[PDB]
Amino acid sequence: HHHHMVDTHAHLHFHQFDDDRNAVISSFEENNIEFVVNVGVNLEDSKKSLDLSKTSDRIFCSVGVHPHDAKEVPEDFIEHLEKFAKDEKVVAIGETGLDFFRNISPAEVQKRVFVEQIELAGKLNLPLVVHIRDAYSEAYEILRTESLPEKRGVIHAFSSDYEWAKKFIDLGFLLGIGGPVTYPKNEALREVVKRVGLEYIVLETDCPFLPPQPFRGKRNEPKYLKYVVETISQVLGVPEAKVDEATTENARRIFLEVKE
Repeated sequence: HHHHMVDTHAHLHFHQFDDDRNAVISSFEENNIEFVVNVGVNLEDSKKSLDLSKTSDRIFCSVGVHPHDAKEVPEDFIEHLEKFAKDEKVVAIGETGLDFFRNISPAEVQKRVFVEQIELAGKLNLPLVVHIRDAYSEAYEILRTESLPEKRGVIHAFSSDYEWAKKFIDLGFLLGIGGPVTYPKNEALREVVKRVGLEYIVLETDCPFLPPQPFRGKRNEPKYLKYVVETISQVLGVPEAKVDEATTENARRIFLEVKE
């Protein structure tokens, strides 16, 4: 009966939460946040994410190396992520993917690091938390190329059009919709959400990044997810309860269901 929301992409361990992380986390229940998937961006950061997830029953963890950090991976980075994943709190592999917009790391280096994490997720049968920036065609080619985990995962902060959305949904991924869906300028994204529907989306804040409209210029956090749901419900012409139920069920199935 409850209107619960799930944040599938948070970075609560980042320094922007140093002064009030405890308060933010302890208020999840009051704010209708059922659980959050806290994501790491490199080996050191993933360790901090895991340590934090172990302090709350409502925080699960994703470990990985972001494409920006691809040129920095140690030779045994996959073994190190695999060691983290021994912890039951780890429910996914990521952030991992390609970012050809910033290109902090060379494209071929990003591709190999991404491929290696996709292979690890397949091995552990863990869903992937994928980051794609101006590289949808390239990421698509890579993902369809190999043996993906049963529960493929989520293409977080999905930023392409309907055609690409359909291609990924058909591959078995769900799409992460966050703060930007509320931006007056993002007419395109809203149209995508309208075409795709609730069966293929999960909510996310990507906190502290990309706050929803009423809070531009402010640190983003899980409780602001309500504005994302509000917009989605308005664009789809359905009750907020419908958006919450569907996205939460989607998130529960992907991240919390016991996997072989």
